[PDB]
Amino acid sequence: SVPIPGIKDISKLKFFYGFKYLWNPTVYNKIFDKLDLTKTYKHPEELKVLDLYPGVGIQSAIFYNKYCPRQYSLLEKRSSLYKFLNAKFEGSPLQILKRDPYDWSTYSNLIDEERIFVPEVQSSDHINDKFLTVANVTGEGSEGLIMQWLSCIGNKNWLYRFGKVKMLLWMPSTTARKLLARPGMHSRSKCSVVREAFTDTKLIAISDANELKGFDSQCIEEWDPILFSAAEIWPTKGKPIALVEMDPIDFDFDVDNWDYVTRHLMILKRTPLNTVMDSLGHGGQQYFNSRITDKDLLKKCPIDLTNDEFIYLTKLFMEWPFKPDILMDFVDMYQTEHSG
Amino acid sequence: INFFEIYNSLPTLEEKKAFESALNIFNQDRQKVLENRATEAARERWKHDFEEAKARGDISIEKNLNVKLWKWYNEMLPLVKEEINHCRSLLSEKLSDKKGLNKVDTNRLGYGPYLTLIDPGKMCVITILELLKLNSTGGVIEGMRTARAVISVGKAIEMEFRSEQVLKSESQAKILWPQSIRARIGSVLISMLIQVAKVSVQGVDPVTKAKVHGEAPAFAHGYQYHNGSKLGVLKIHKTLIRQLNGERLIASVQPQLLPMLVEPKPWVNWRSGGYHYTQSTLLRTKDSPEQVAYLKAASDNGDIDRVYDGLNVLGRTPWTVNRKVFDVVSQVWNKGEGFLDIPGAQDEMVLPPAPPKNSDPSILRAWKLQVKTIANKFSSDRSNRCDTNYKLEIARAFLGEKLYFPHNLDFRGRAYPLSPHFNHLGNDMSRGLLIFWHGKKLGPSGLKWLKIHLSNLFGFDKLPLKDRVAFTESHLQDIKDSAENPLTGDRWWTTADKPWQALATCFELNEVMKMDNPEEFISHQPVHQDGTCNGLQHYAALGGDVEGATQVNLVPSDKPQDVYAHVARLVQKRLEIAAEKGDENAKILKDKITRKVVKQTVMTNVYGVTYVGATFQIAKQLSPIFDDRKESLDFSKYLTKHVFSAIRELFHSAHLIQDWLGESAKRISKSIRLDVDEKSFKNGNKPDFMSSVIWTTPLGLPIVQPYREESKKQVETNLQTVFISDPFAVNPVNARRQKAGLPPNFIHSLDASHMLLSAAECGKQGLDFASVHDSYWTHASDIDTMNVVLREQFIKLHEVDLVLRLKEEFDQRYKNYVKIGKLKRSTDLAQKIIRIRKDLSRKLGRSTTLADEIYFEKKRQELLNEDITDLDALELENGNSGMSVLLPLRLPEIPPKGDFDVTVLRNSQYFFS
DNA sequence: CATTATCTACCGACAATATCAATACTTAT
DNA sequence: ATAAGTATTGATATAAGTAATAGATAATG
Ligand SMILES: O=c1ccn([C@@H]2O[C@H](CO[P@](=O)(S)OP(=O)(O)OP(=O)(O)O)[C@@H](O)[C@H]2O)c(=O)[nH]1
Ligand SMILES: [Mg+2]
Repeated sequence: SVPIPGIKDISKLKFFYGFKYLWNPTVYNKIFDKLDLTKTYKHPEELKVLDLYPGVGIQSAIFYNKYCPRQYSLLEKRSSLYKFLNAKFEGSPLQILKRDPYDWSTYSNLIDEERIFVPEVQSSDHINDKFLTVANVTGEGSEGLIMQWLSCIGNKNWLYRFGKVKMLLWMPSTTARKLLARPGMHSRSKCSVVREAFTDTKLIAISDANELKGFDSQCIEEWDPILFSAAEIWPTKGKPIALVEMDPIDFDFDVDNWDYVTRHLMILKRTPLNTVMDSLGHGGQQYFNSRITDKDLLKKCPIDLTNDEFIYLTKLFMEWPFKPDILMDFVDMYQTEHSG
Repeated sequence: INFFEIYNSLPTLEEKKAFESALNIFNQDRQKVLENRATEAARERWKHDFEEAKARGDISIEKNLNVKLWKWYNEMLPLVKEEINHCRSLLSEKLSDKKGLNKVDTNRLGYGPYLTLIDPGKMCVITILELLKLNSTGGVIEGMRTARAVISVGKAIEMEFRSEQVLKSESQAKILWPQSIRARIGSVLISMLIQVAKVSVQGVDPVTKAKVHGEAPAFAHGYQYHNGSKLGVLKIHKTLIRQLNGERLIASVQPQLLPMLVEPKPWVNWRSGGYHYTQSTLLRTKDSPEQVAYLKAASDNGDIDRVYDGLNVLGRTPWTVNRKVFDVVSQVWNKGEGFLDIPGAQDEMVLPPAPPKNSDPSILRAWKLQVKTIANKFSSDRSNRCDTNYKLEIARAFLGEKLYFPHNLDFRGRAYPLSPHFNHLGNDMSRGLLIFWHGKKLGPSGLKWLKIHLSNLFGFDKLPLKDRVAFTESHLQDIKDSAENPLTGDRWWTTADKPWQALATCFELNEVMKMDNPEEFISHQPVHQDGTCNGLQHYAALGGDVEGATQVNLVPSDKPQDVYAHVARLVQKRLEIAAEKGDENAKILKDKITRKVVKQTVMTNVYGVTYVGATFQIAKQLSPIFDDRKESLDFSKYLTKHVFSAIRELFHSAHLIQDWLGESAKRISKSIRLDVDEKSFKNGNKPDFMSSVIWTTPLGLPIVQPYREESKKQVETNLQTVFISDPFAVNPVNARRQKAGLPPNFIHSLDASHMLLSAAECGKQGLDFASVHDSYWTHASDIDTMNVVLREQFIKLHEVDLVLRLKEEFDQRYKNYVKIGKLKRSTDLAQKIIRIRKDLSRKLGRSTTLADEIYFEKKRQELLNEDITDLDALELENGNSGMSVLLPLRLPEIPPKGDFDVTVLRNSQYFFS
């Protein structure tokens, strides 16, 4: 019987470092019914959940009261929030750890060295049934962390060495609009192509009525996202938030060449492919004209391209005899001194 | 041919003067042709090489490189002449309404008038030369930044145009192109070159592993992401980079501003001096109208004449390339192995085994960082080898001829040559090559001083003069061995701190040892009076410290005391006890701390160095000896903490003067002028701050700190939209940089002033004098006279208290300012209250001061639409309640100047040695 | 009065762009 | 009597270990 903290307690915490959480139990019950987590993790009495950036710890209490997993690790390294978690969930079967989840080392130490949290690695054909990760990365400055966590899916390195672990991610509405843009929308950028290539992600709930104007209309109809007012998050200053369920999928491209090609095409994301393939090295336009056979594709500006066209273009790039060096794609900011 | 050897062969000085006059006139004509015909001569040289290569065969070699240059030029001239043709066909406008909305509307009608003014072949050759010269600059791996390239080419074409105009004006008997037009012109020309340049390349196809050869564009326009902020780049094919690390690069890309063979145009006005046709301003004013405006006012008033005297003495000193050292460096370069600094031939970098993807993210990040480190090291070595190649080619050009360097000043007043590539103020190799053209007999003092210089080079500048002479005497065998065969020997000169100058002086000493009477020998090698903590010397003199002056060799002593060594020892003792205590950080570093490591932190520390800077400075200094991670800064963090702890106690007068300067800079930066502005800018209640720190050099030169908040904007070009800043936009001052920069600029101004005074005096005595900011060079004979002059001029500079004169000058220049006042803390004087009112009548005459000031109060958002309103509002504050007040700027009170006769340095021989 | 976004001593030096949301402005119908 | 570009401008995203680093610290609400 985990005691859930309400608005009274979480009104007392003065510092939040910029993170906005949710406190209404009714919308959380609605969300956990919409997600229907009891379909994949059919035996929760064996599931182990790793909660990053839990903060106030209401989602955690409701999750535990509804599913009773075996191990629930809240990684919150912040003074007032850690104090809150140890004064409210003391002795409770929740596992409260004072560890920064931002640094990569935390996961290596926890799973590898100390073996406090040891989940079970499974194949890469079905979405993992014994490991669920939930995260609240809602700071307006801490958005690059989400990009790192998405990139880890491509390398299969950080927590995705246990297969396809499903993530329940709270994120700023601007990040959710970037990640969930469909080809040709205004907010389509390389973050969206990464999301499309590695993941299929659905909008489980949003914190605003006038935000649905940034997502694709057919996709907004397909997802059927839960809505709530801006009076539901407790620190009511920052922009609205959006919860996104993110499960990795299969992929068979070369992630390094795909990164290069996508990053250098999505710089000039509105010049037609007649003239944007020259930024990919020396002599790119002549070669990519001699190789690309479908001259309808040459008129799609690289914002119009789906991910399959990017995989095709990276296939042509890796077939290029005179392709440039992909590894020296940086600026020597460190010590290009230029003495003479 | 070789002028220097025959000139030295002459027995009598009058014959030398006749020889010098004849060479001077013939070199007048030679220099005159050199400036104008540099591009024509270079273009003729490579077209000739292309024709010569054609007969032999077509292989990818240096002659092929010249062939490529003549091919790019040959296939770029028609494009640019078609552009010019459409420019003249469209410059006859009819109606500016129905025009090509992109290609002519902003593009062609805008730069139209500027393309007609200069003939096309000049523009093509200039674009090729100026794009090759920018190879691997601005942070790009093997290319350039697009902004730097576009602006440099536009500026080179404009300056060549202005040279054409100067030549036409002397023969027959815009003013400053805006940044936007320069950008558009540069972008159009480099675009055409991008669209013509093609170089053959060889590649390996992936599926069949069968080599395939093809022609690809030599230049390419791309982008690169750093830190999220995209950057435009121009990449050059690696096949061309392989050929830029080649011996014949100087023929392709000619240096226009190289040391002139005639006497520099002696400085008579800020607008003229040194170079004949390329105008050179007396100030390297980076991006300021105010700096040039104040310099112009000074020059018109003419009160800086001493700066002209110093620059004219600095410039009229003749050098000559050392033939023997050139031979040794050429042998070492041709050998191909990595020498002391010449890194050595390298084909392509090798990276460690790539880590598997499934590895922890930190491991991949660490590998990526290592890849960045390896790439940086490779590009650094490649750049060093290329720079050395350029320097050796210029040295080869002048193997016999004597050369003069025209000096210029940065905005403080330190003298920097005008020739950027090759000058005596570069790294050690450049200094080794150069020797004084005029040779003077050593004499009794001269021989000993030459020996003391050789001891100085070997790192034994710490010990007294007698010990230096003893050290030189003890190693006579090493001197003869090193002199006889530079290589294939003991190579004693190599161990020295300064590797090349040491061999050159070894050659001089070997010649001296072969003479029965050393004094009759005539020497060329300049002796360096280096200065021990010169900034500290100036702080001690200004403050008037006695203990501080004693530490810094000001007061006469038998043994030289250098502050760096003393603090380094103190830090060493404390670190040793710390390592014994039990920390592991100190044990590794307990011994390595030496004078060199501490000196950088101590100098910067007096000057207001933020802790991050100290951490990096120490990391770089201690990286070679390999006592901690050269890449990492974590190990170095503690060391700087202790350095600061030991240092803080040491300094009192320097800290007082630096603090006063910082407080004065902050108050002056945050001040608002009454007179110029009678209108509120209406940006807000608080106007902008456009007043900058300004003081005058003791010589009379004006110094104006150009630390503004620059406003860049994206101007559109043919290639991209470049983020450049327009120099004419005056903007508010960056208070942070003013406060952090006043102390170093003041001390550097004083240092440069002392140099210019001593240079004028030495040139008056007839001694050639060359000075690298804080070390003065002269023949080993006249070194004694120079030693006397240095001290004397220091006296003539510090006889008057300079900080007080500076504060008085500040109070004069900034009396009628009104610093914005926040909520009150206390009161200082009793004229603040009269400032707000300005109701005292000003009848029958000037003293308008109240009239101009009262209207400014109306701009302080008064409580009115009236007259007695705001005055009543402020009565409460003095009587209590804080307001954002308008108080008169009041500069602080200068620190108490301790009693110490500066005139006691006249008898200290370790002051400069 | 409580809380935060810049830099990291100074000089020779030498720099983010593409896109689009919207504006004042000239055209003109 | 009656509207659509449009040169200028300003905001926003960009990659993604807080630029190769992390403690002050001037400066808003
Ligand atoms: O990083 C620096 C280095 C040097 N300088 C300034 O350049 C001048 C001399 O620079 P250096 O001669 S080499 O270093 P010194 O402090 O003179 O040590 P030394 O006594 O020669 O063994 C001197 O005015 C110094 O303040 C800086 O301002 N910043
Ligand atoms: Mg010195």
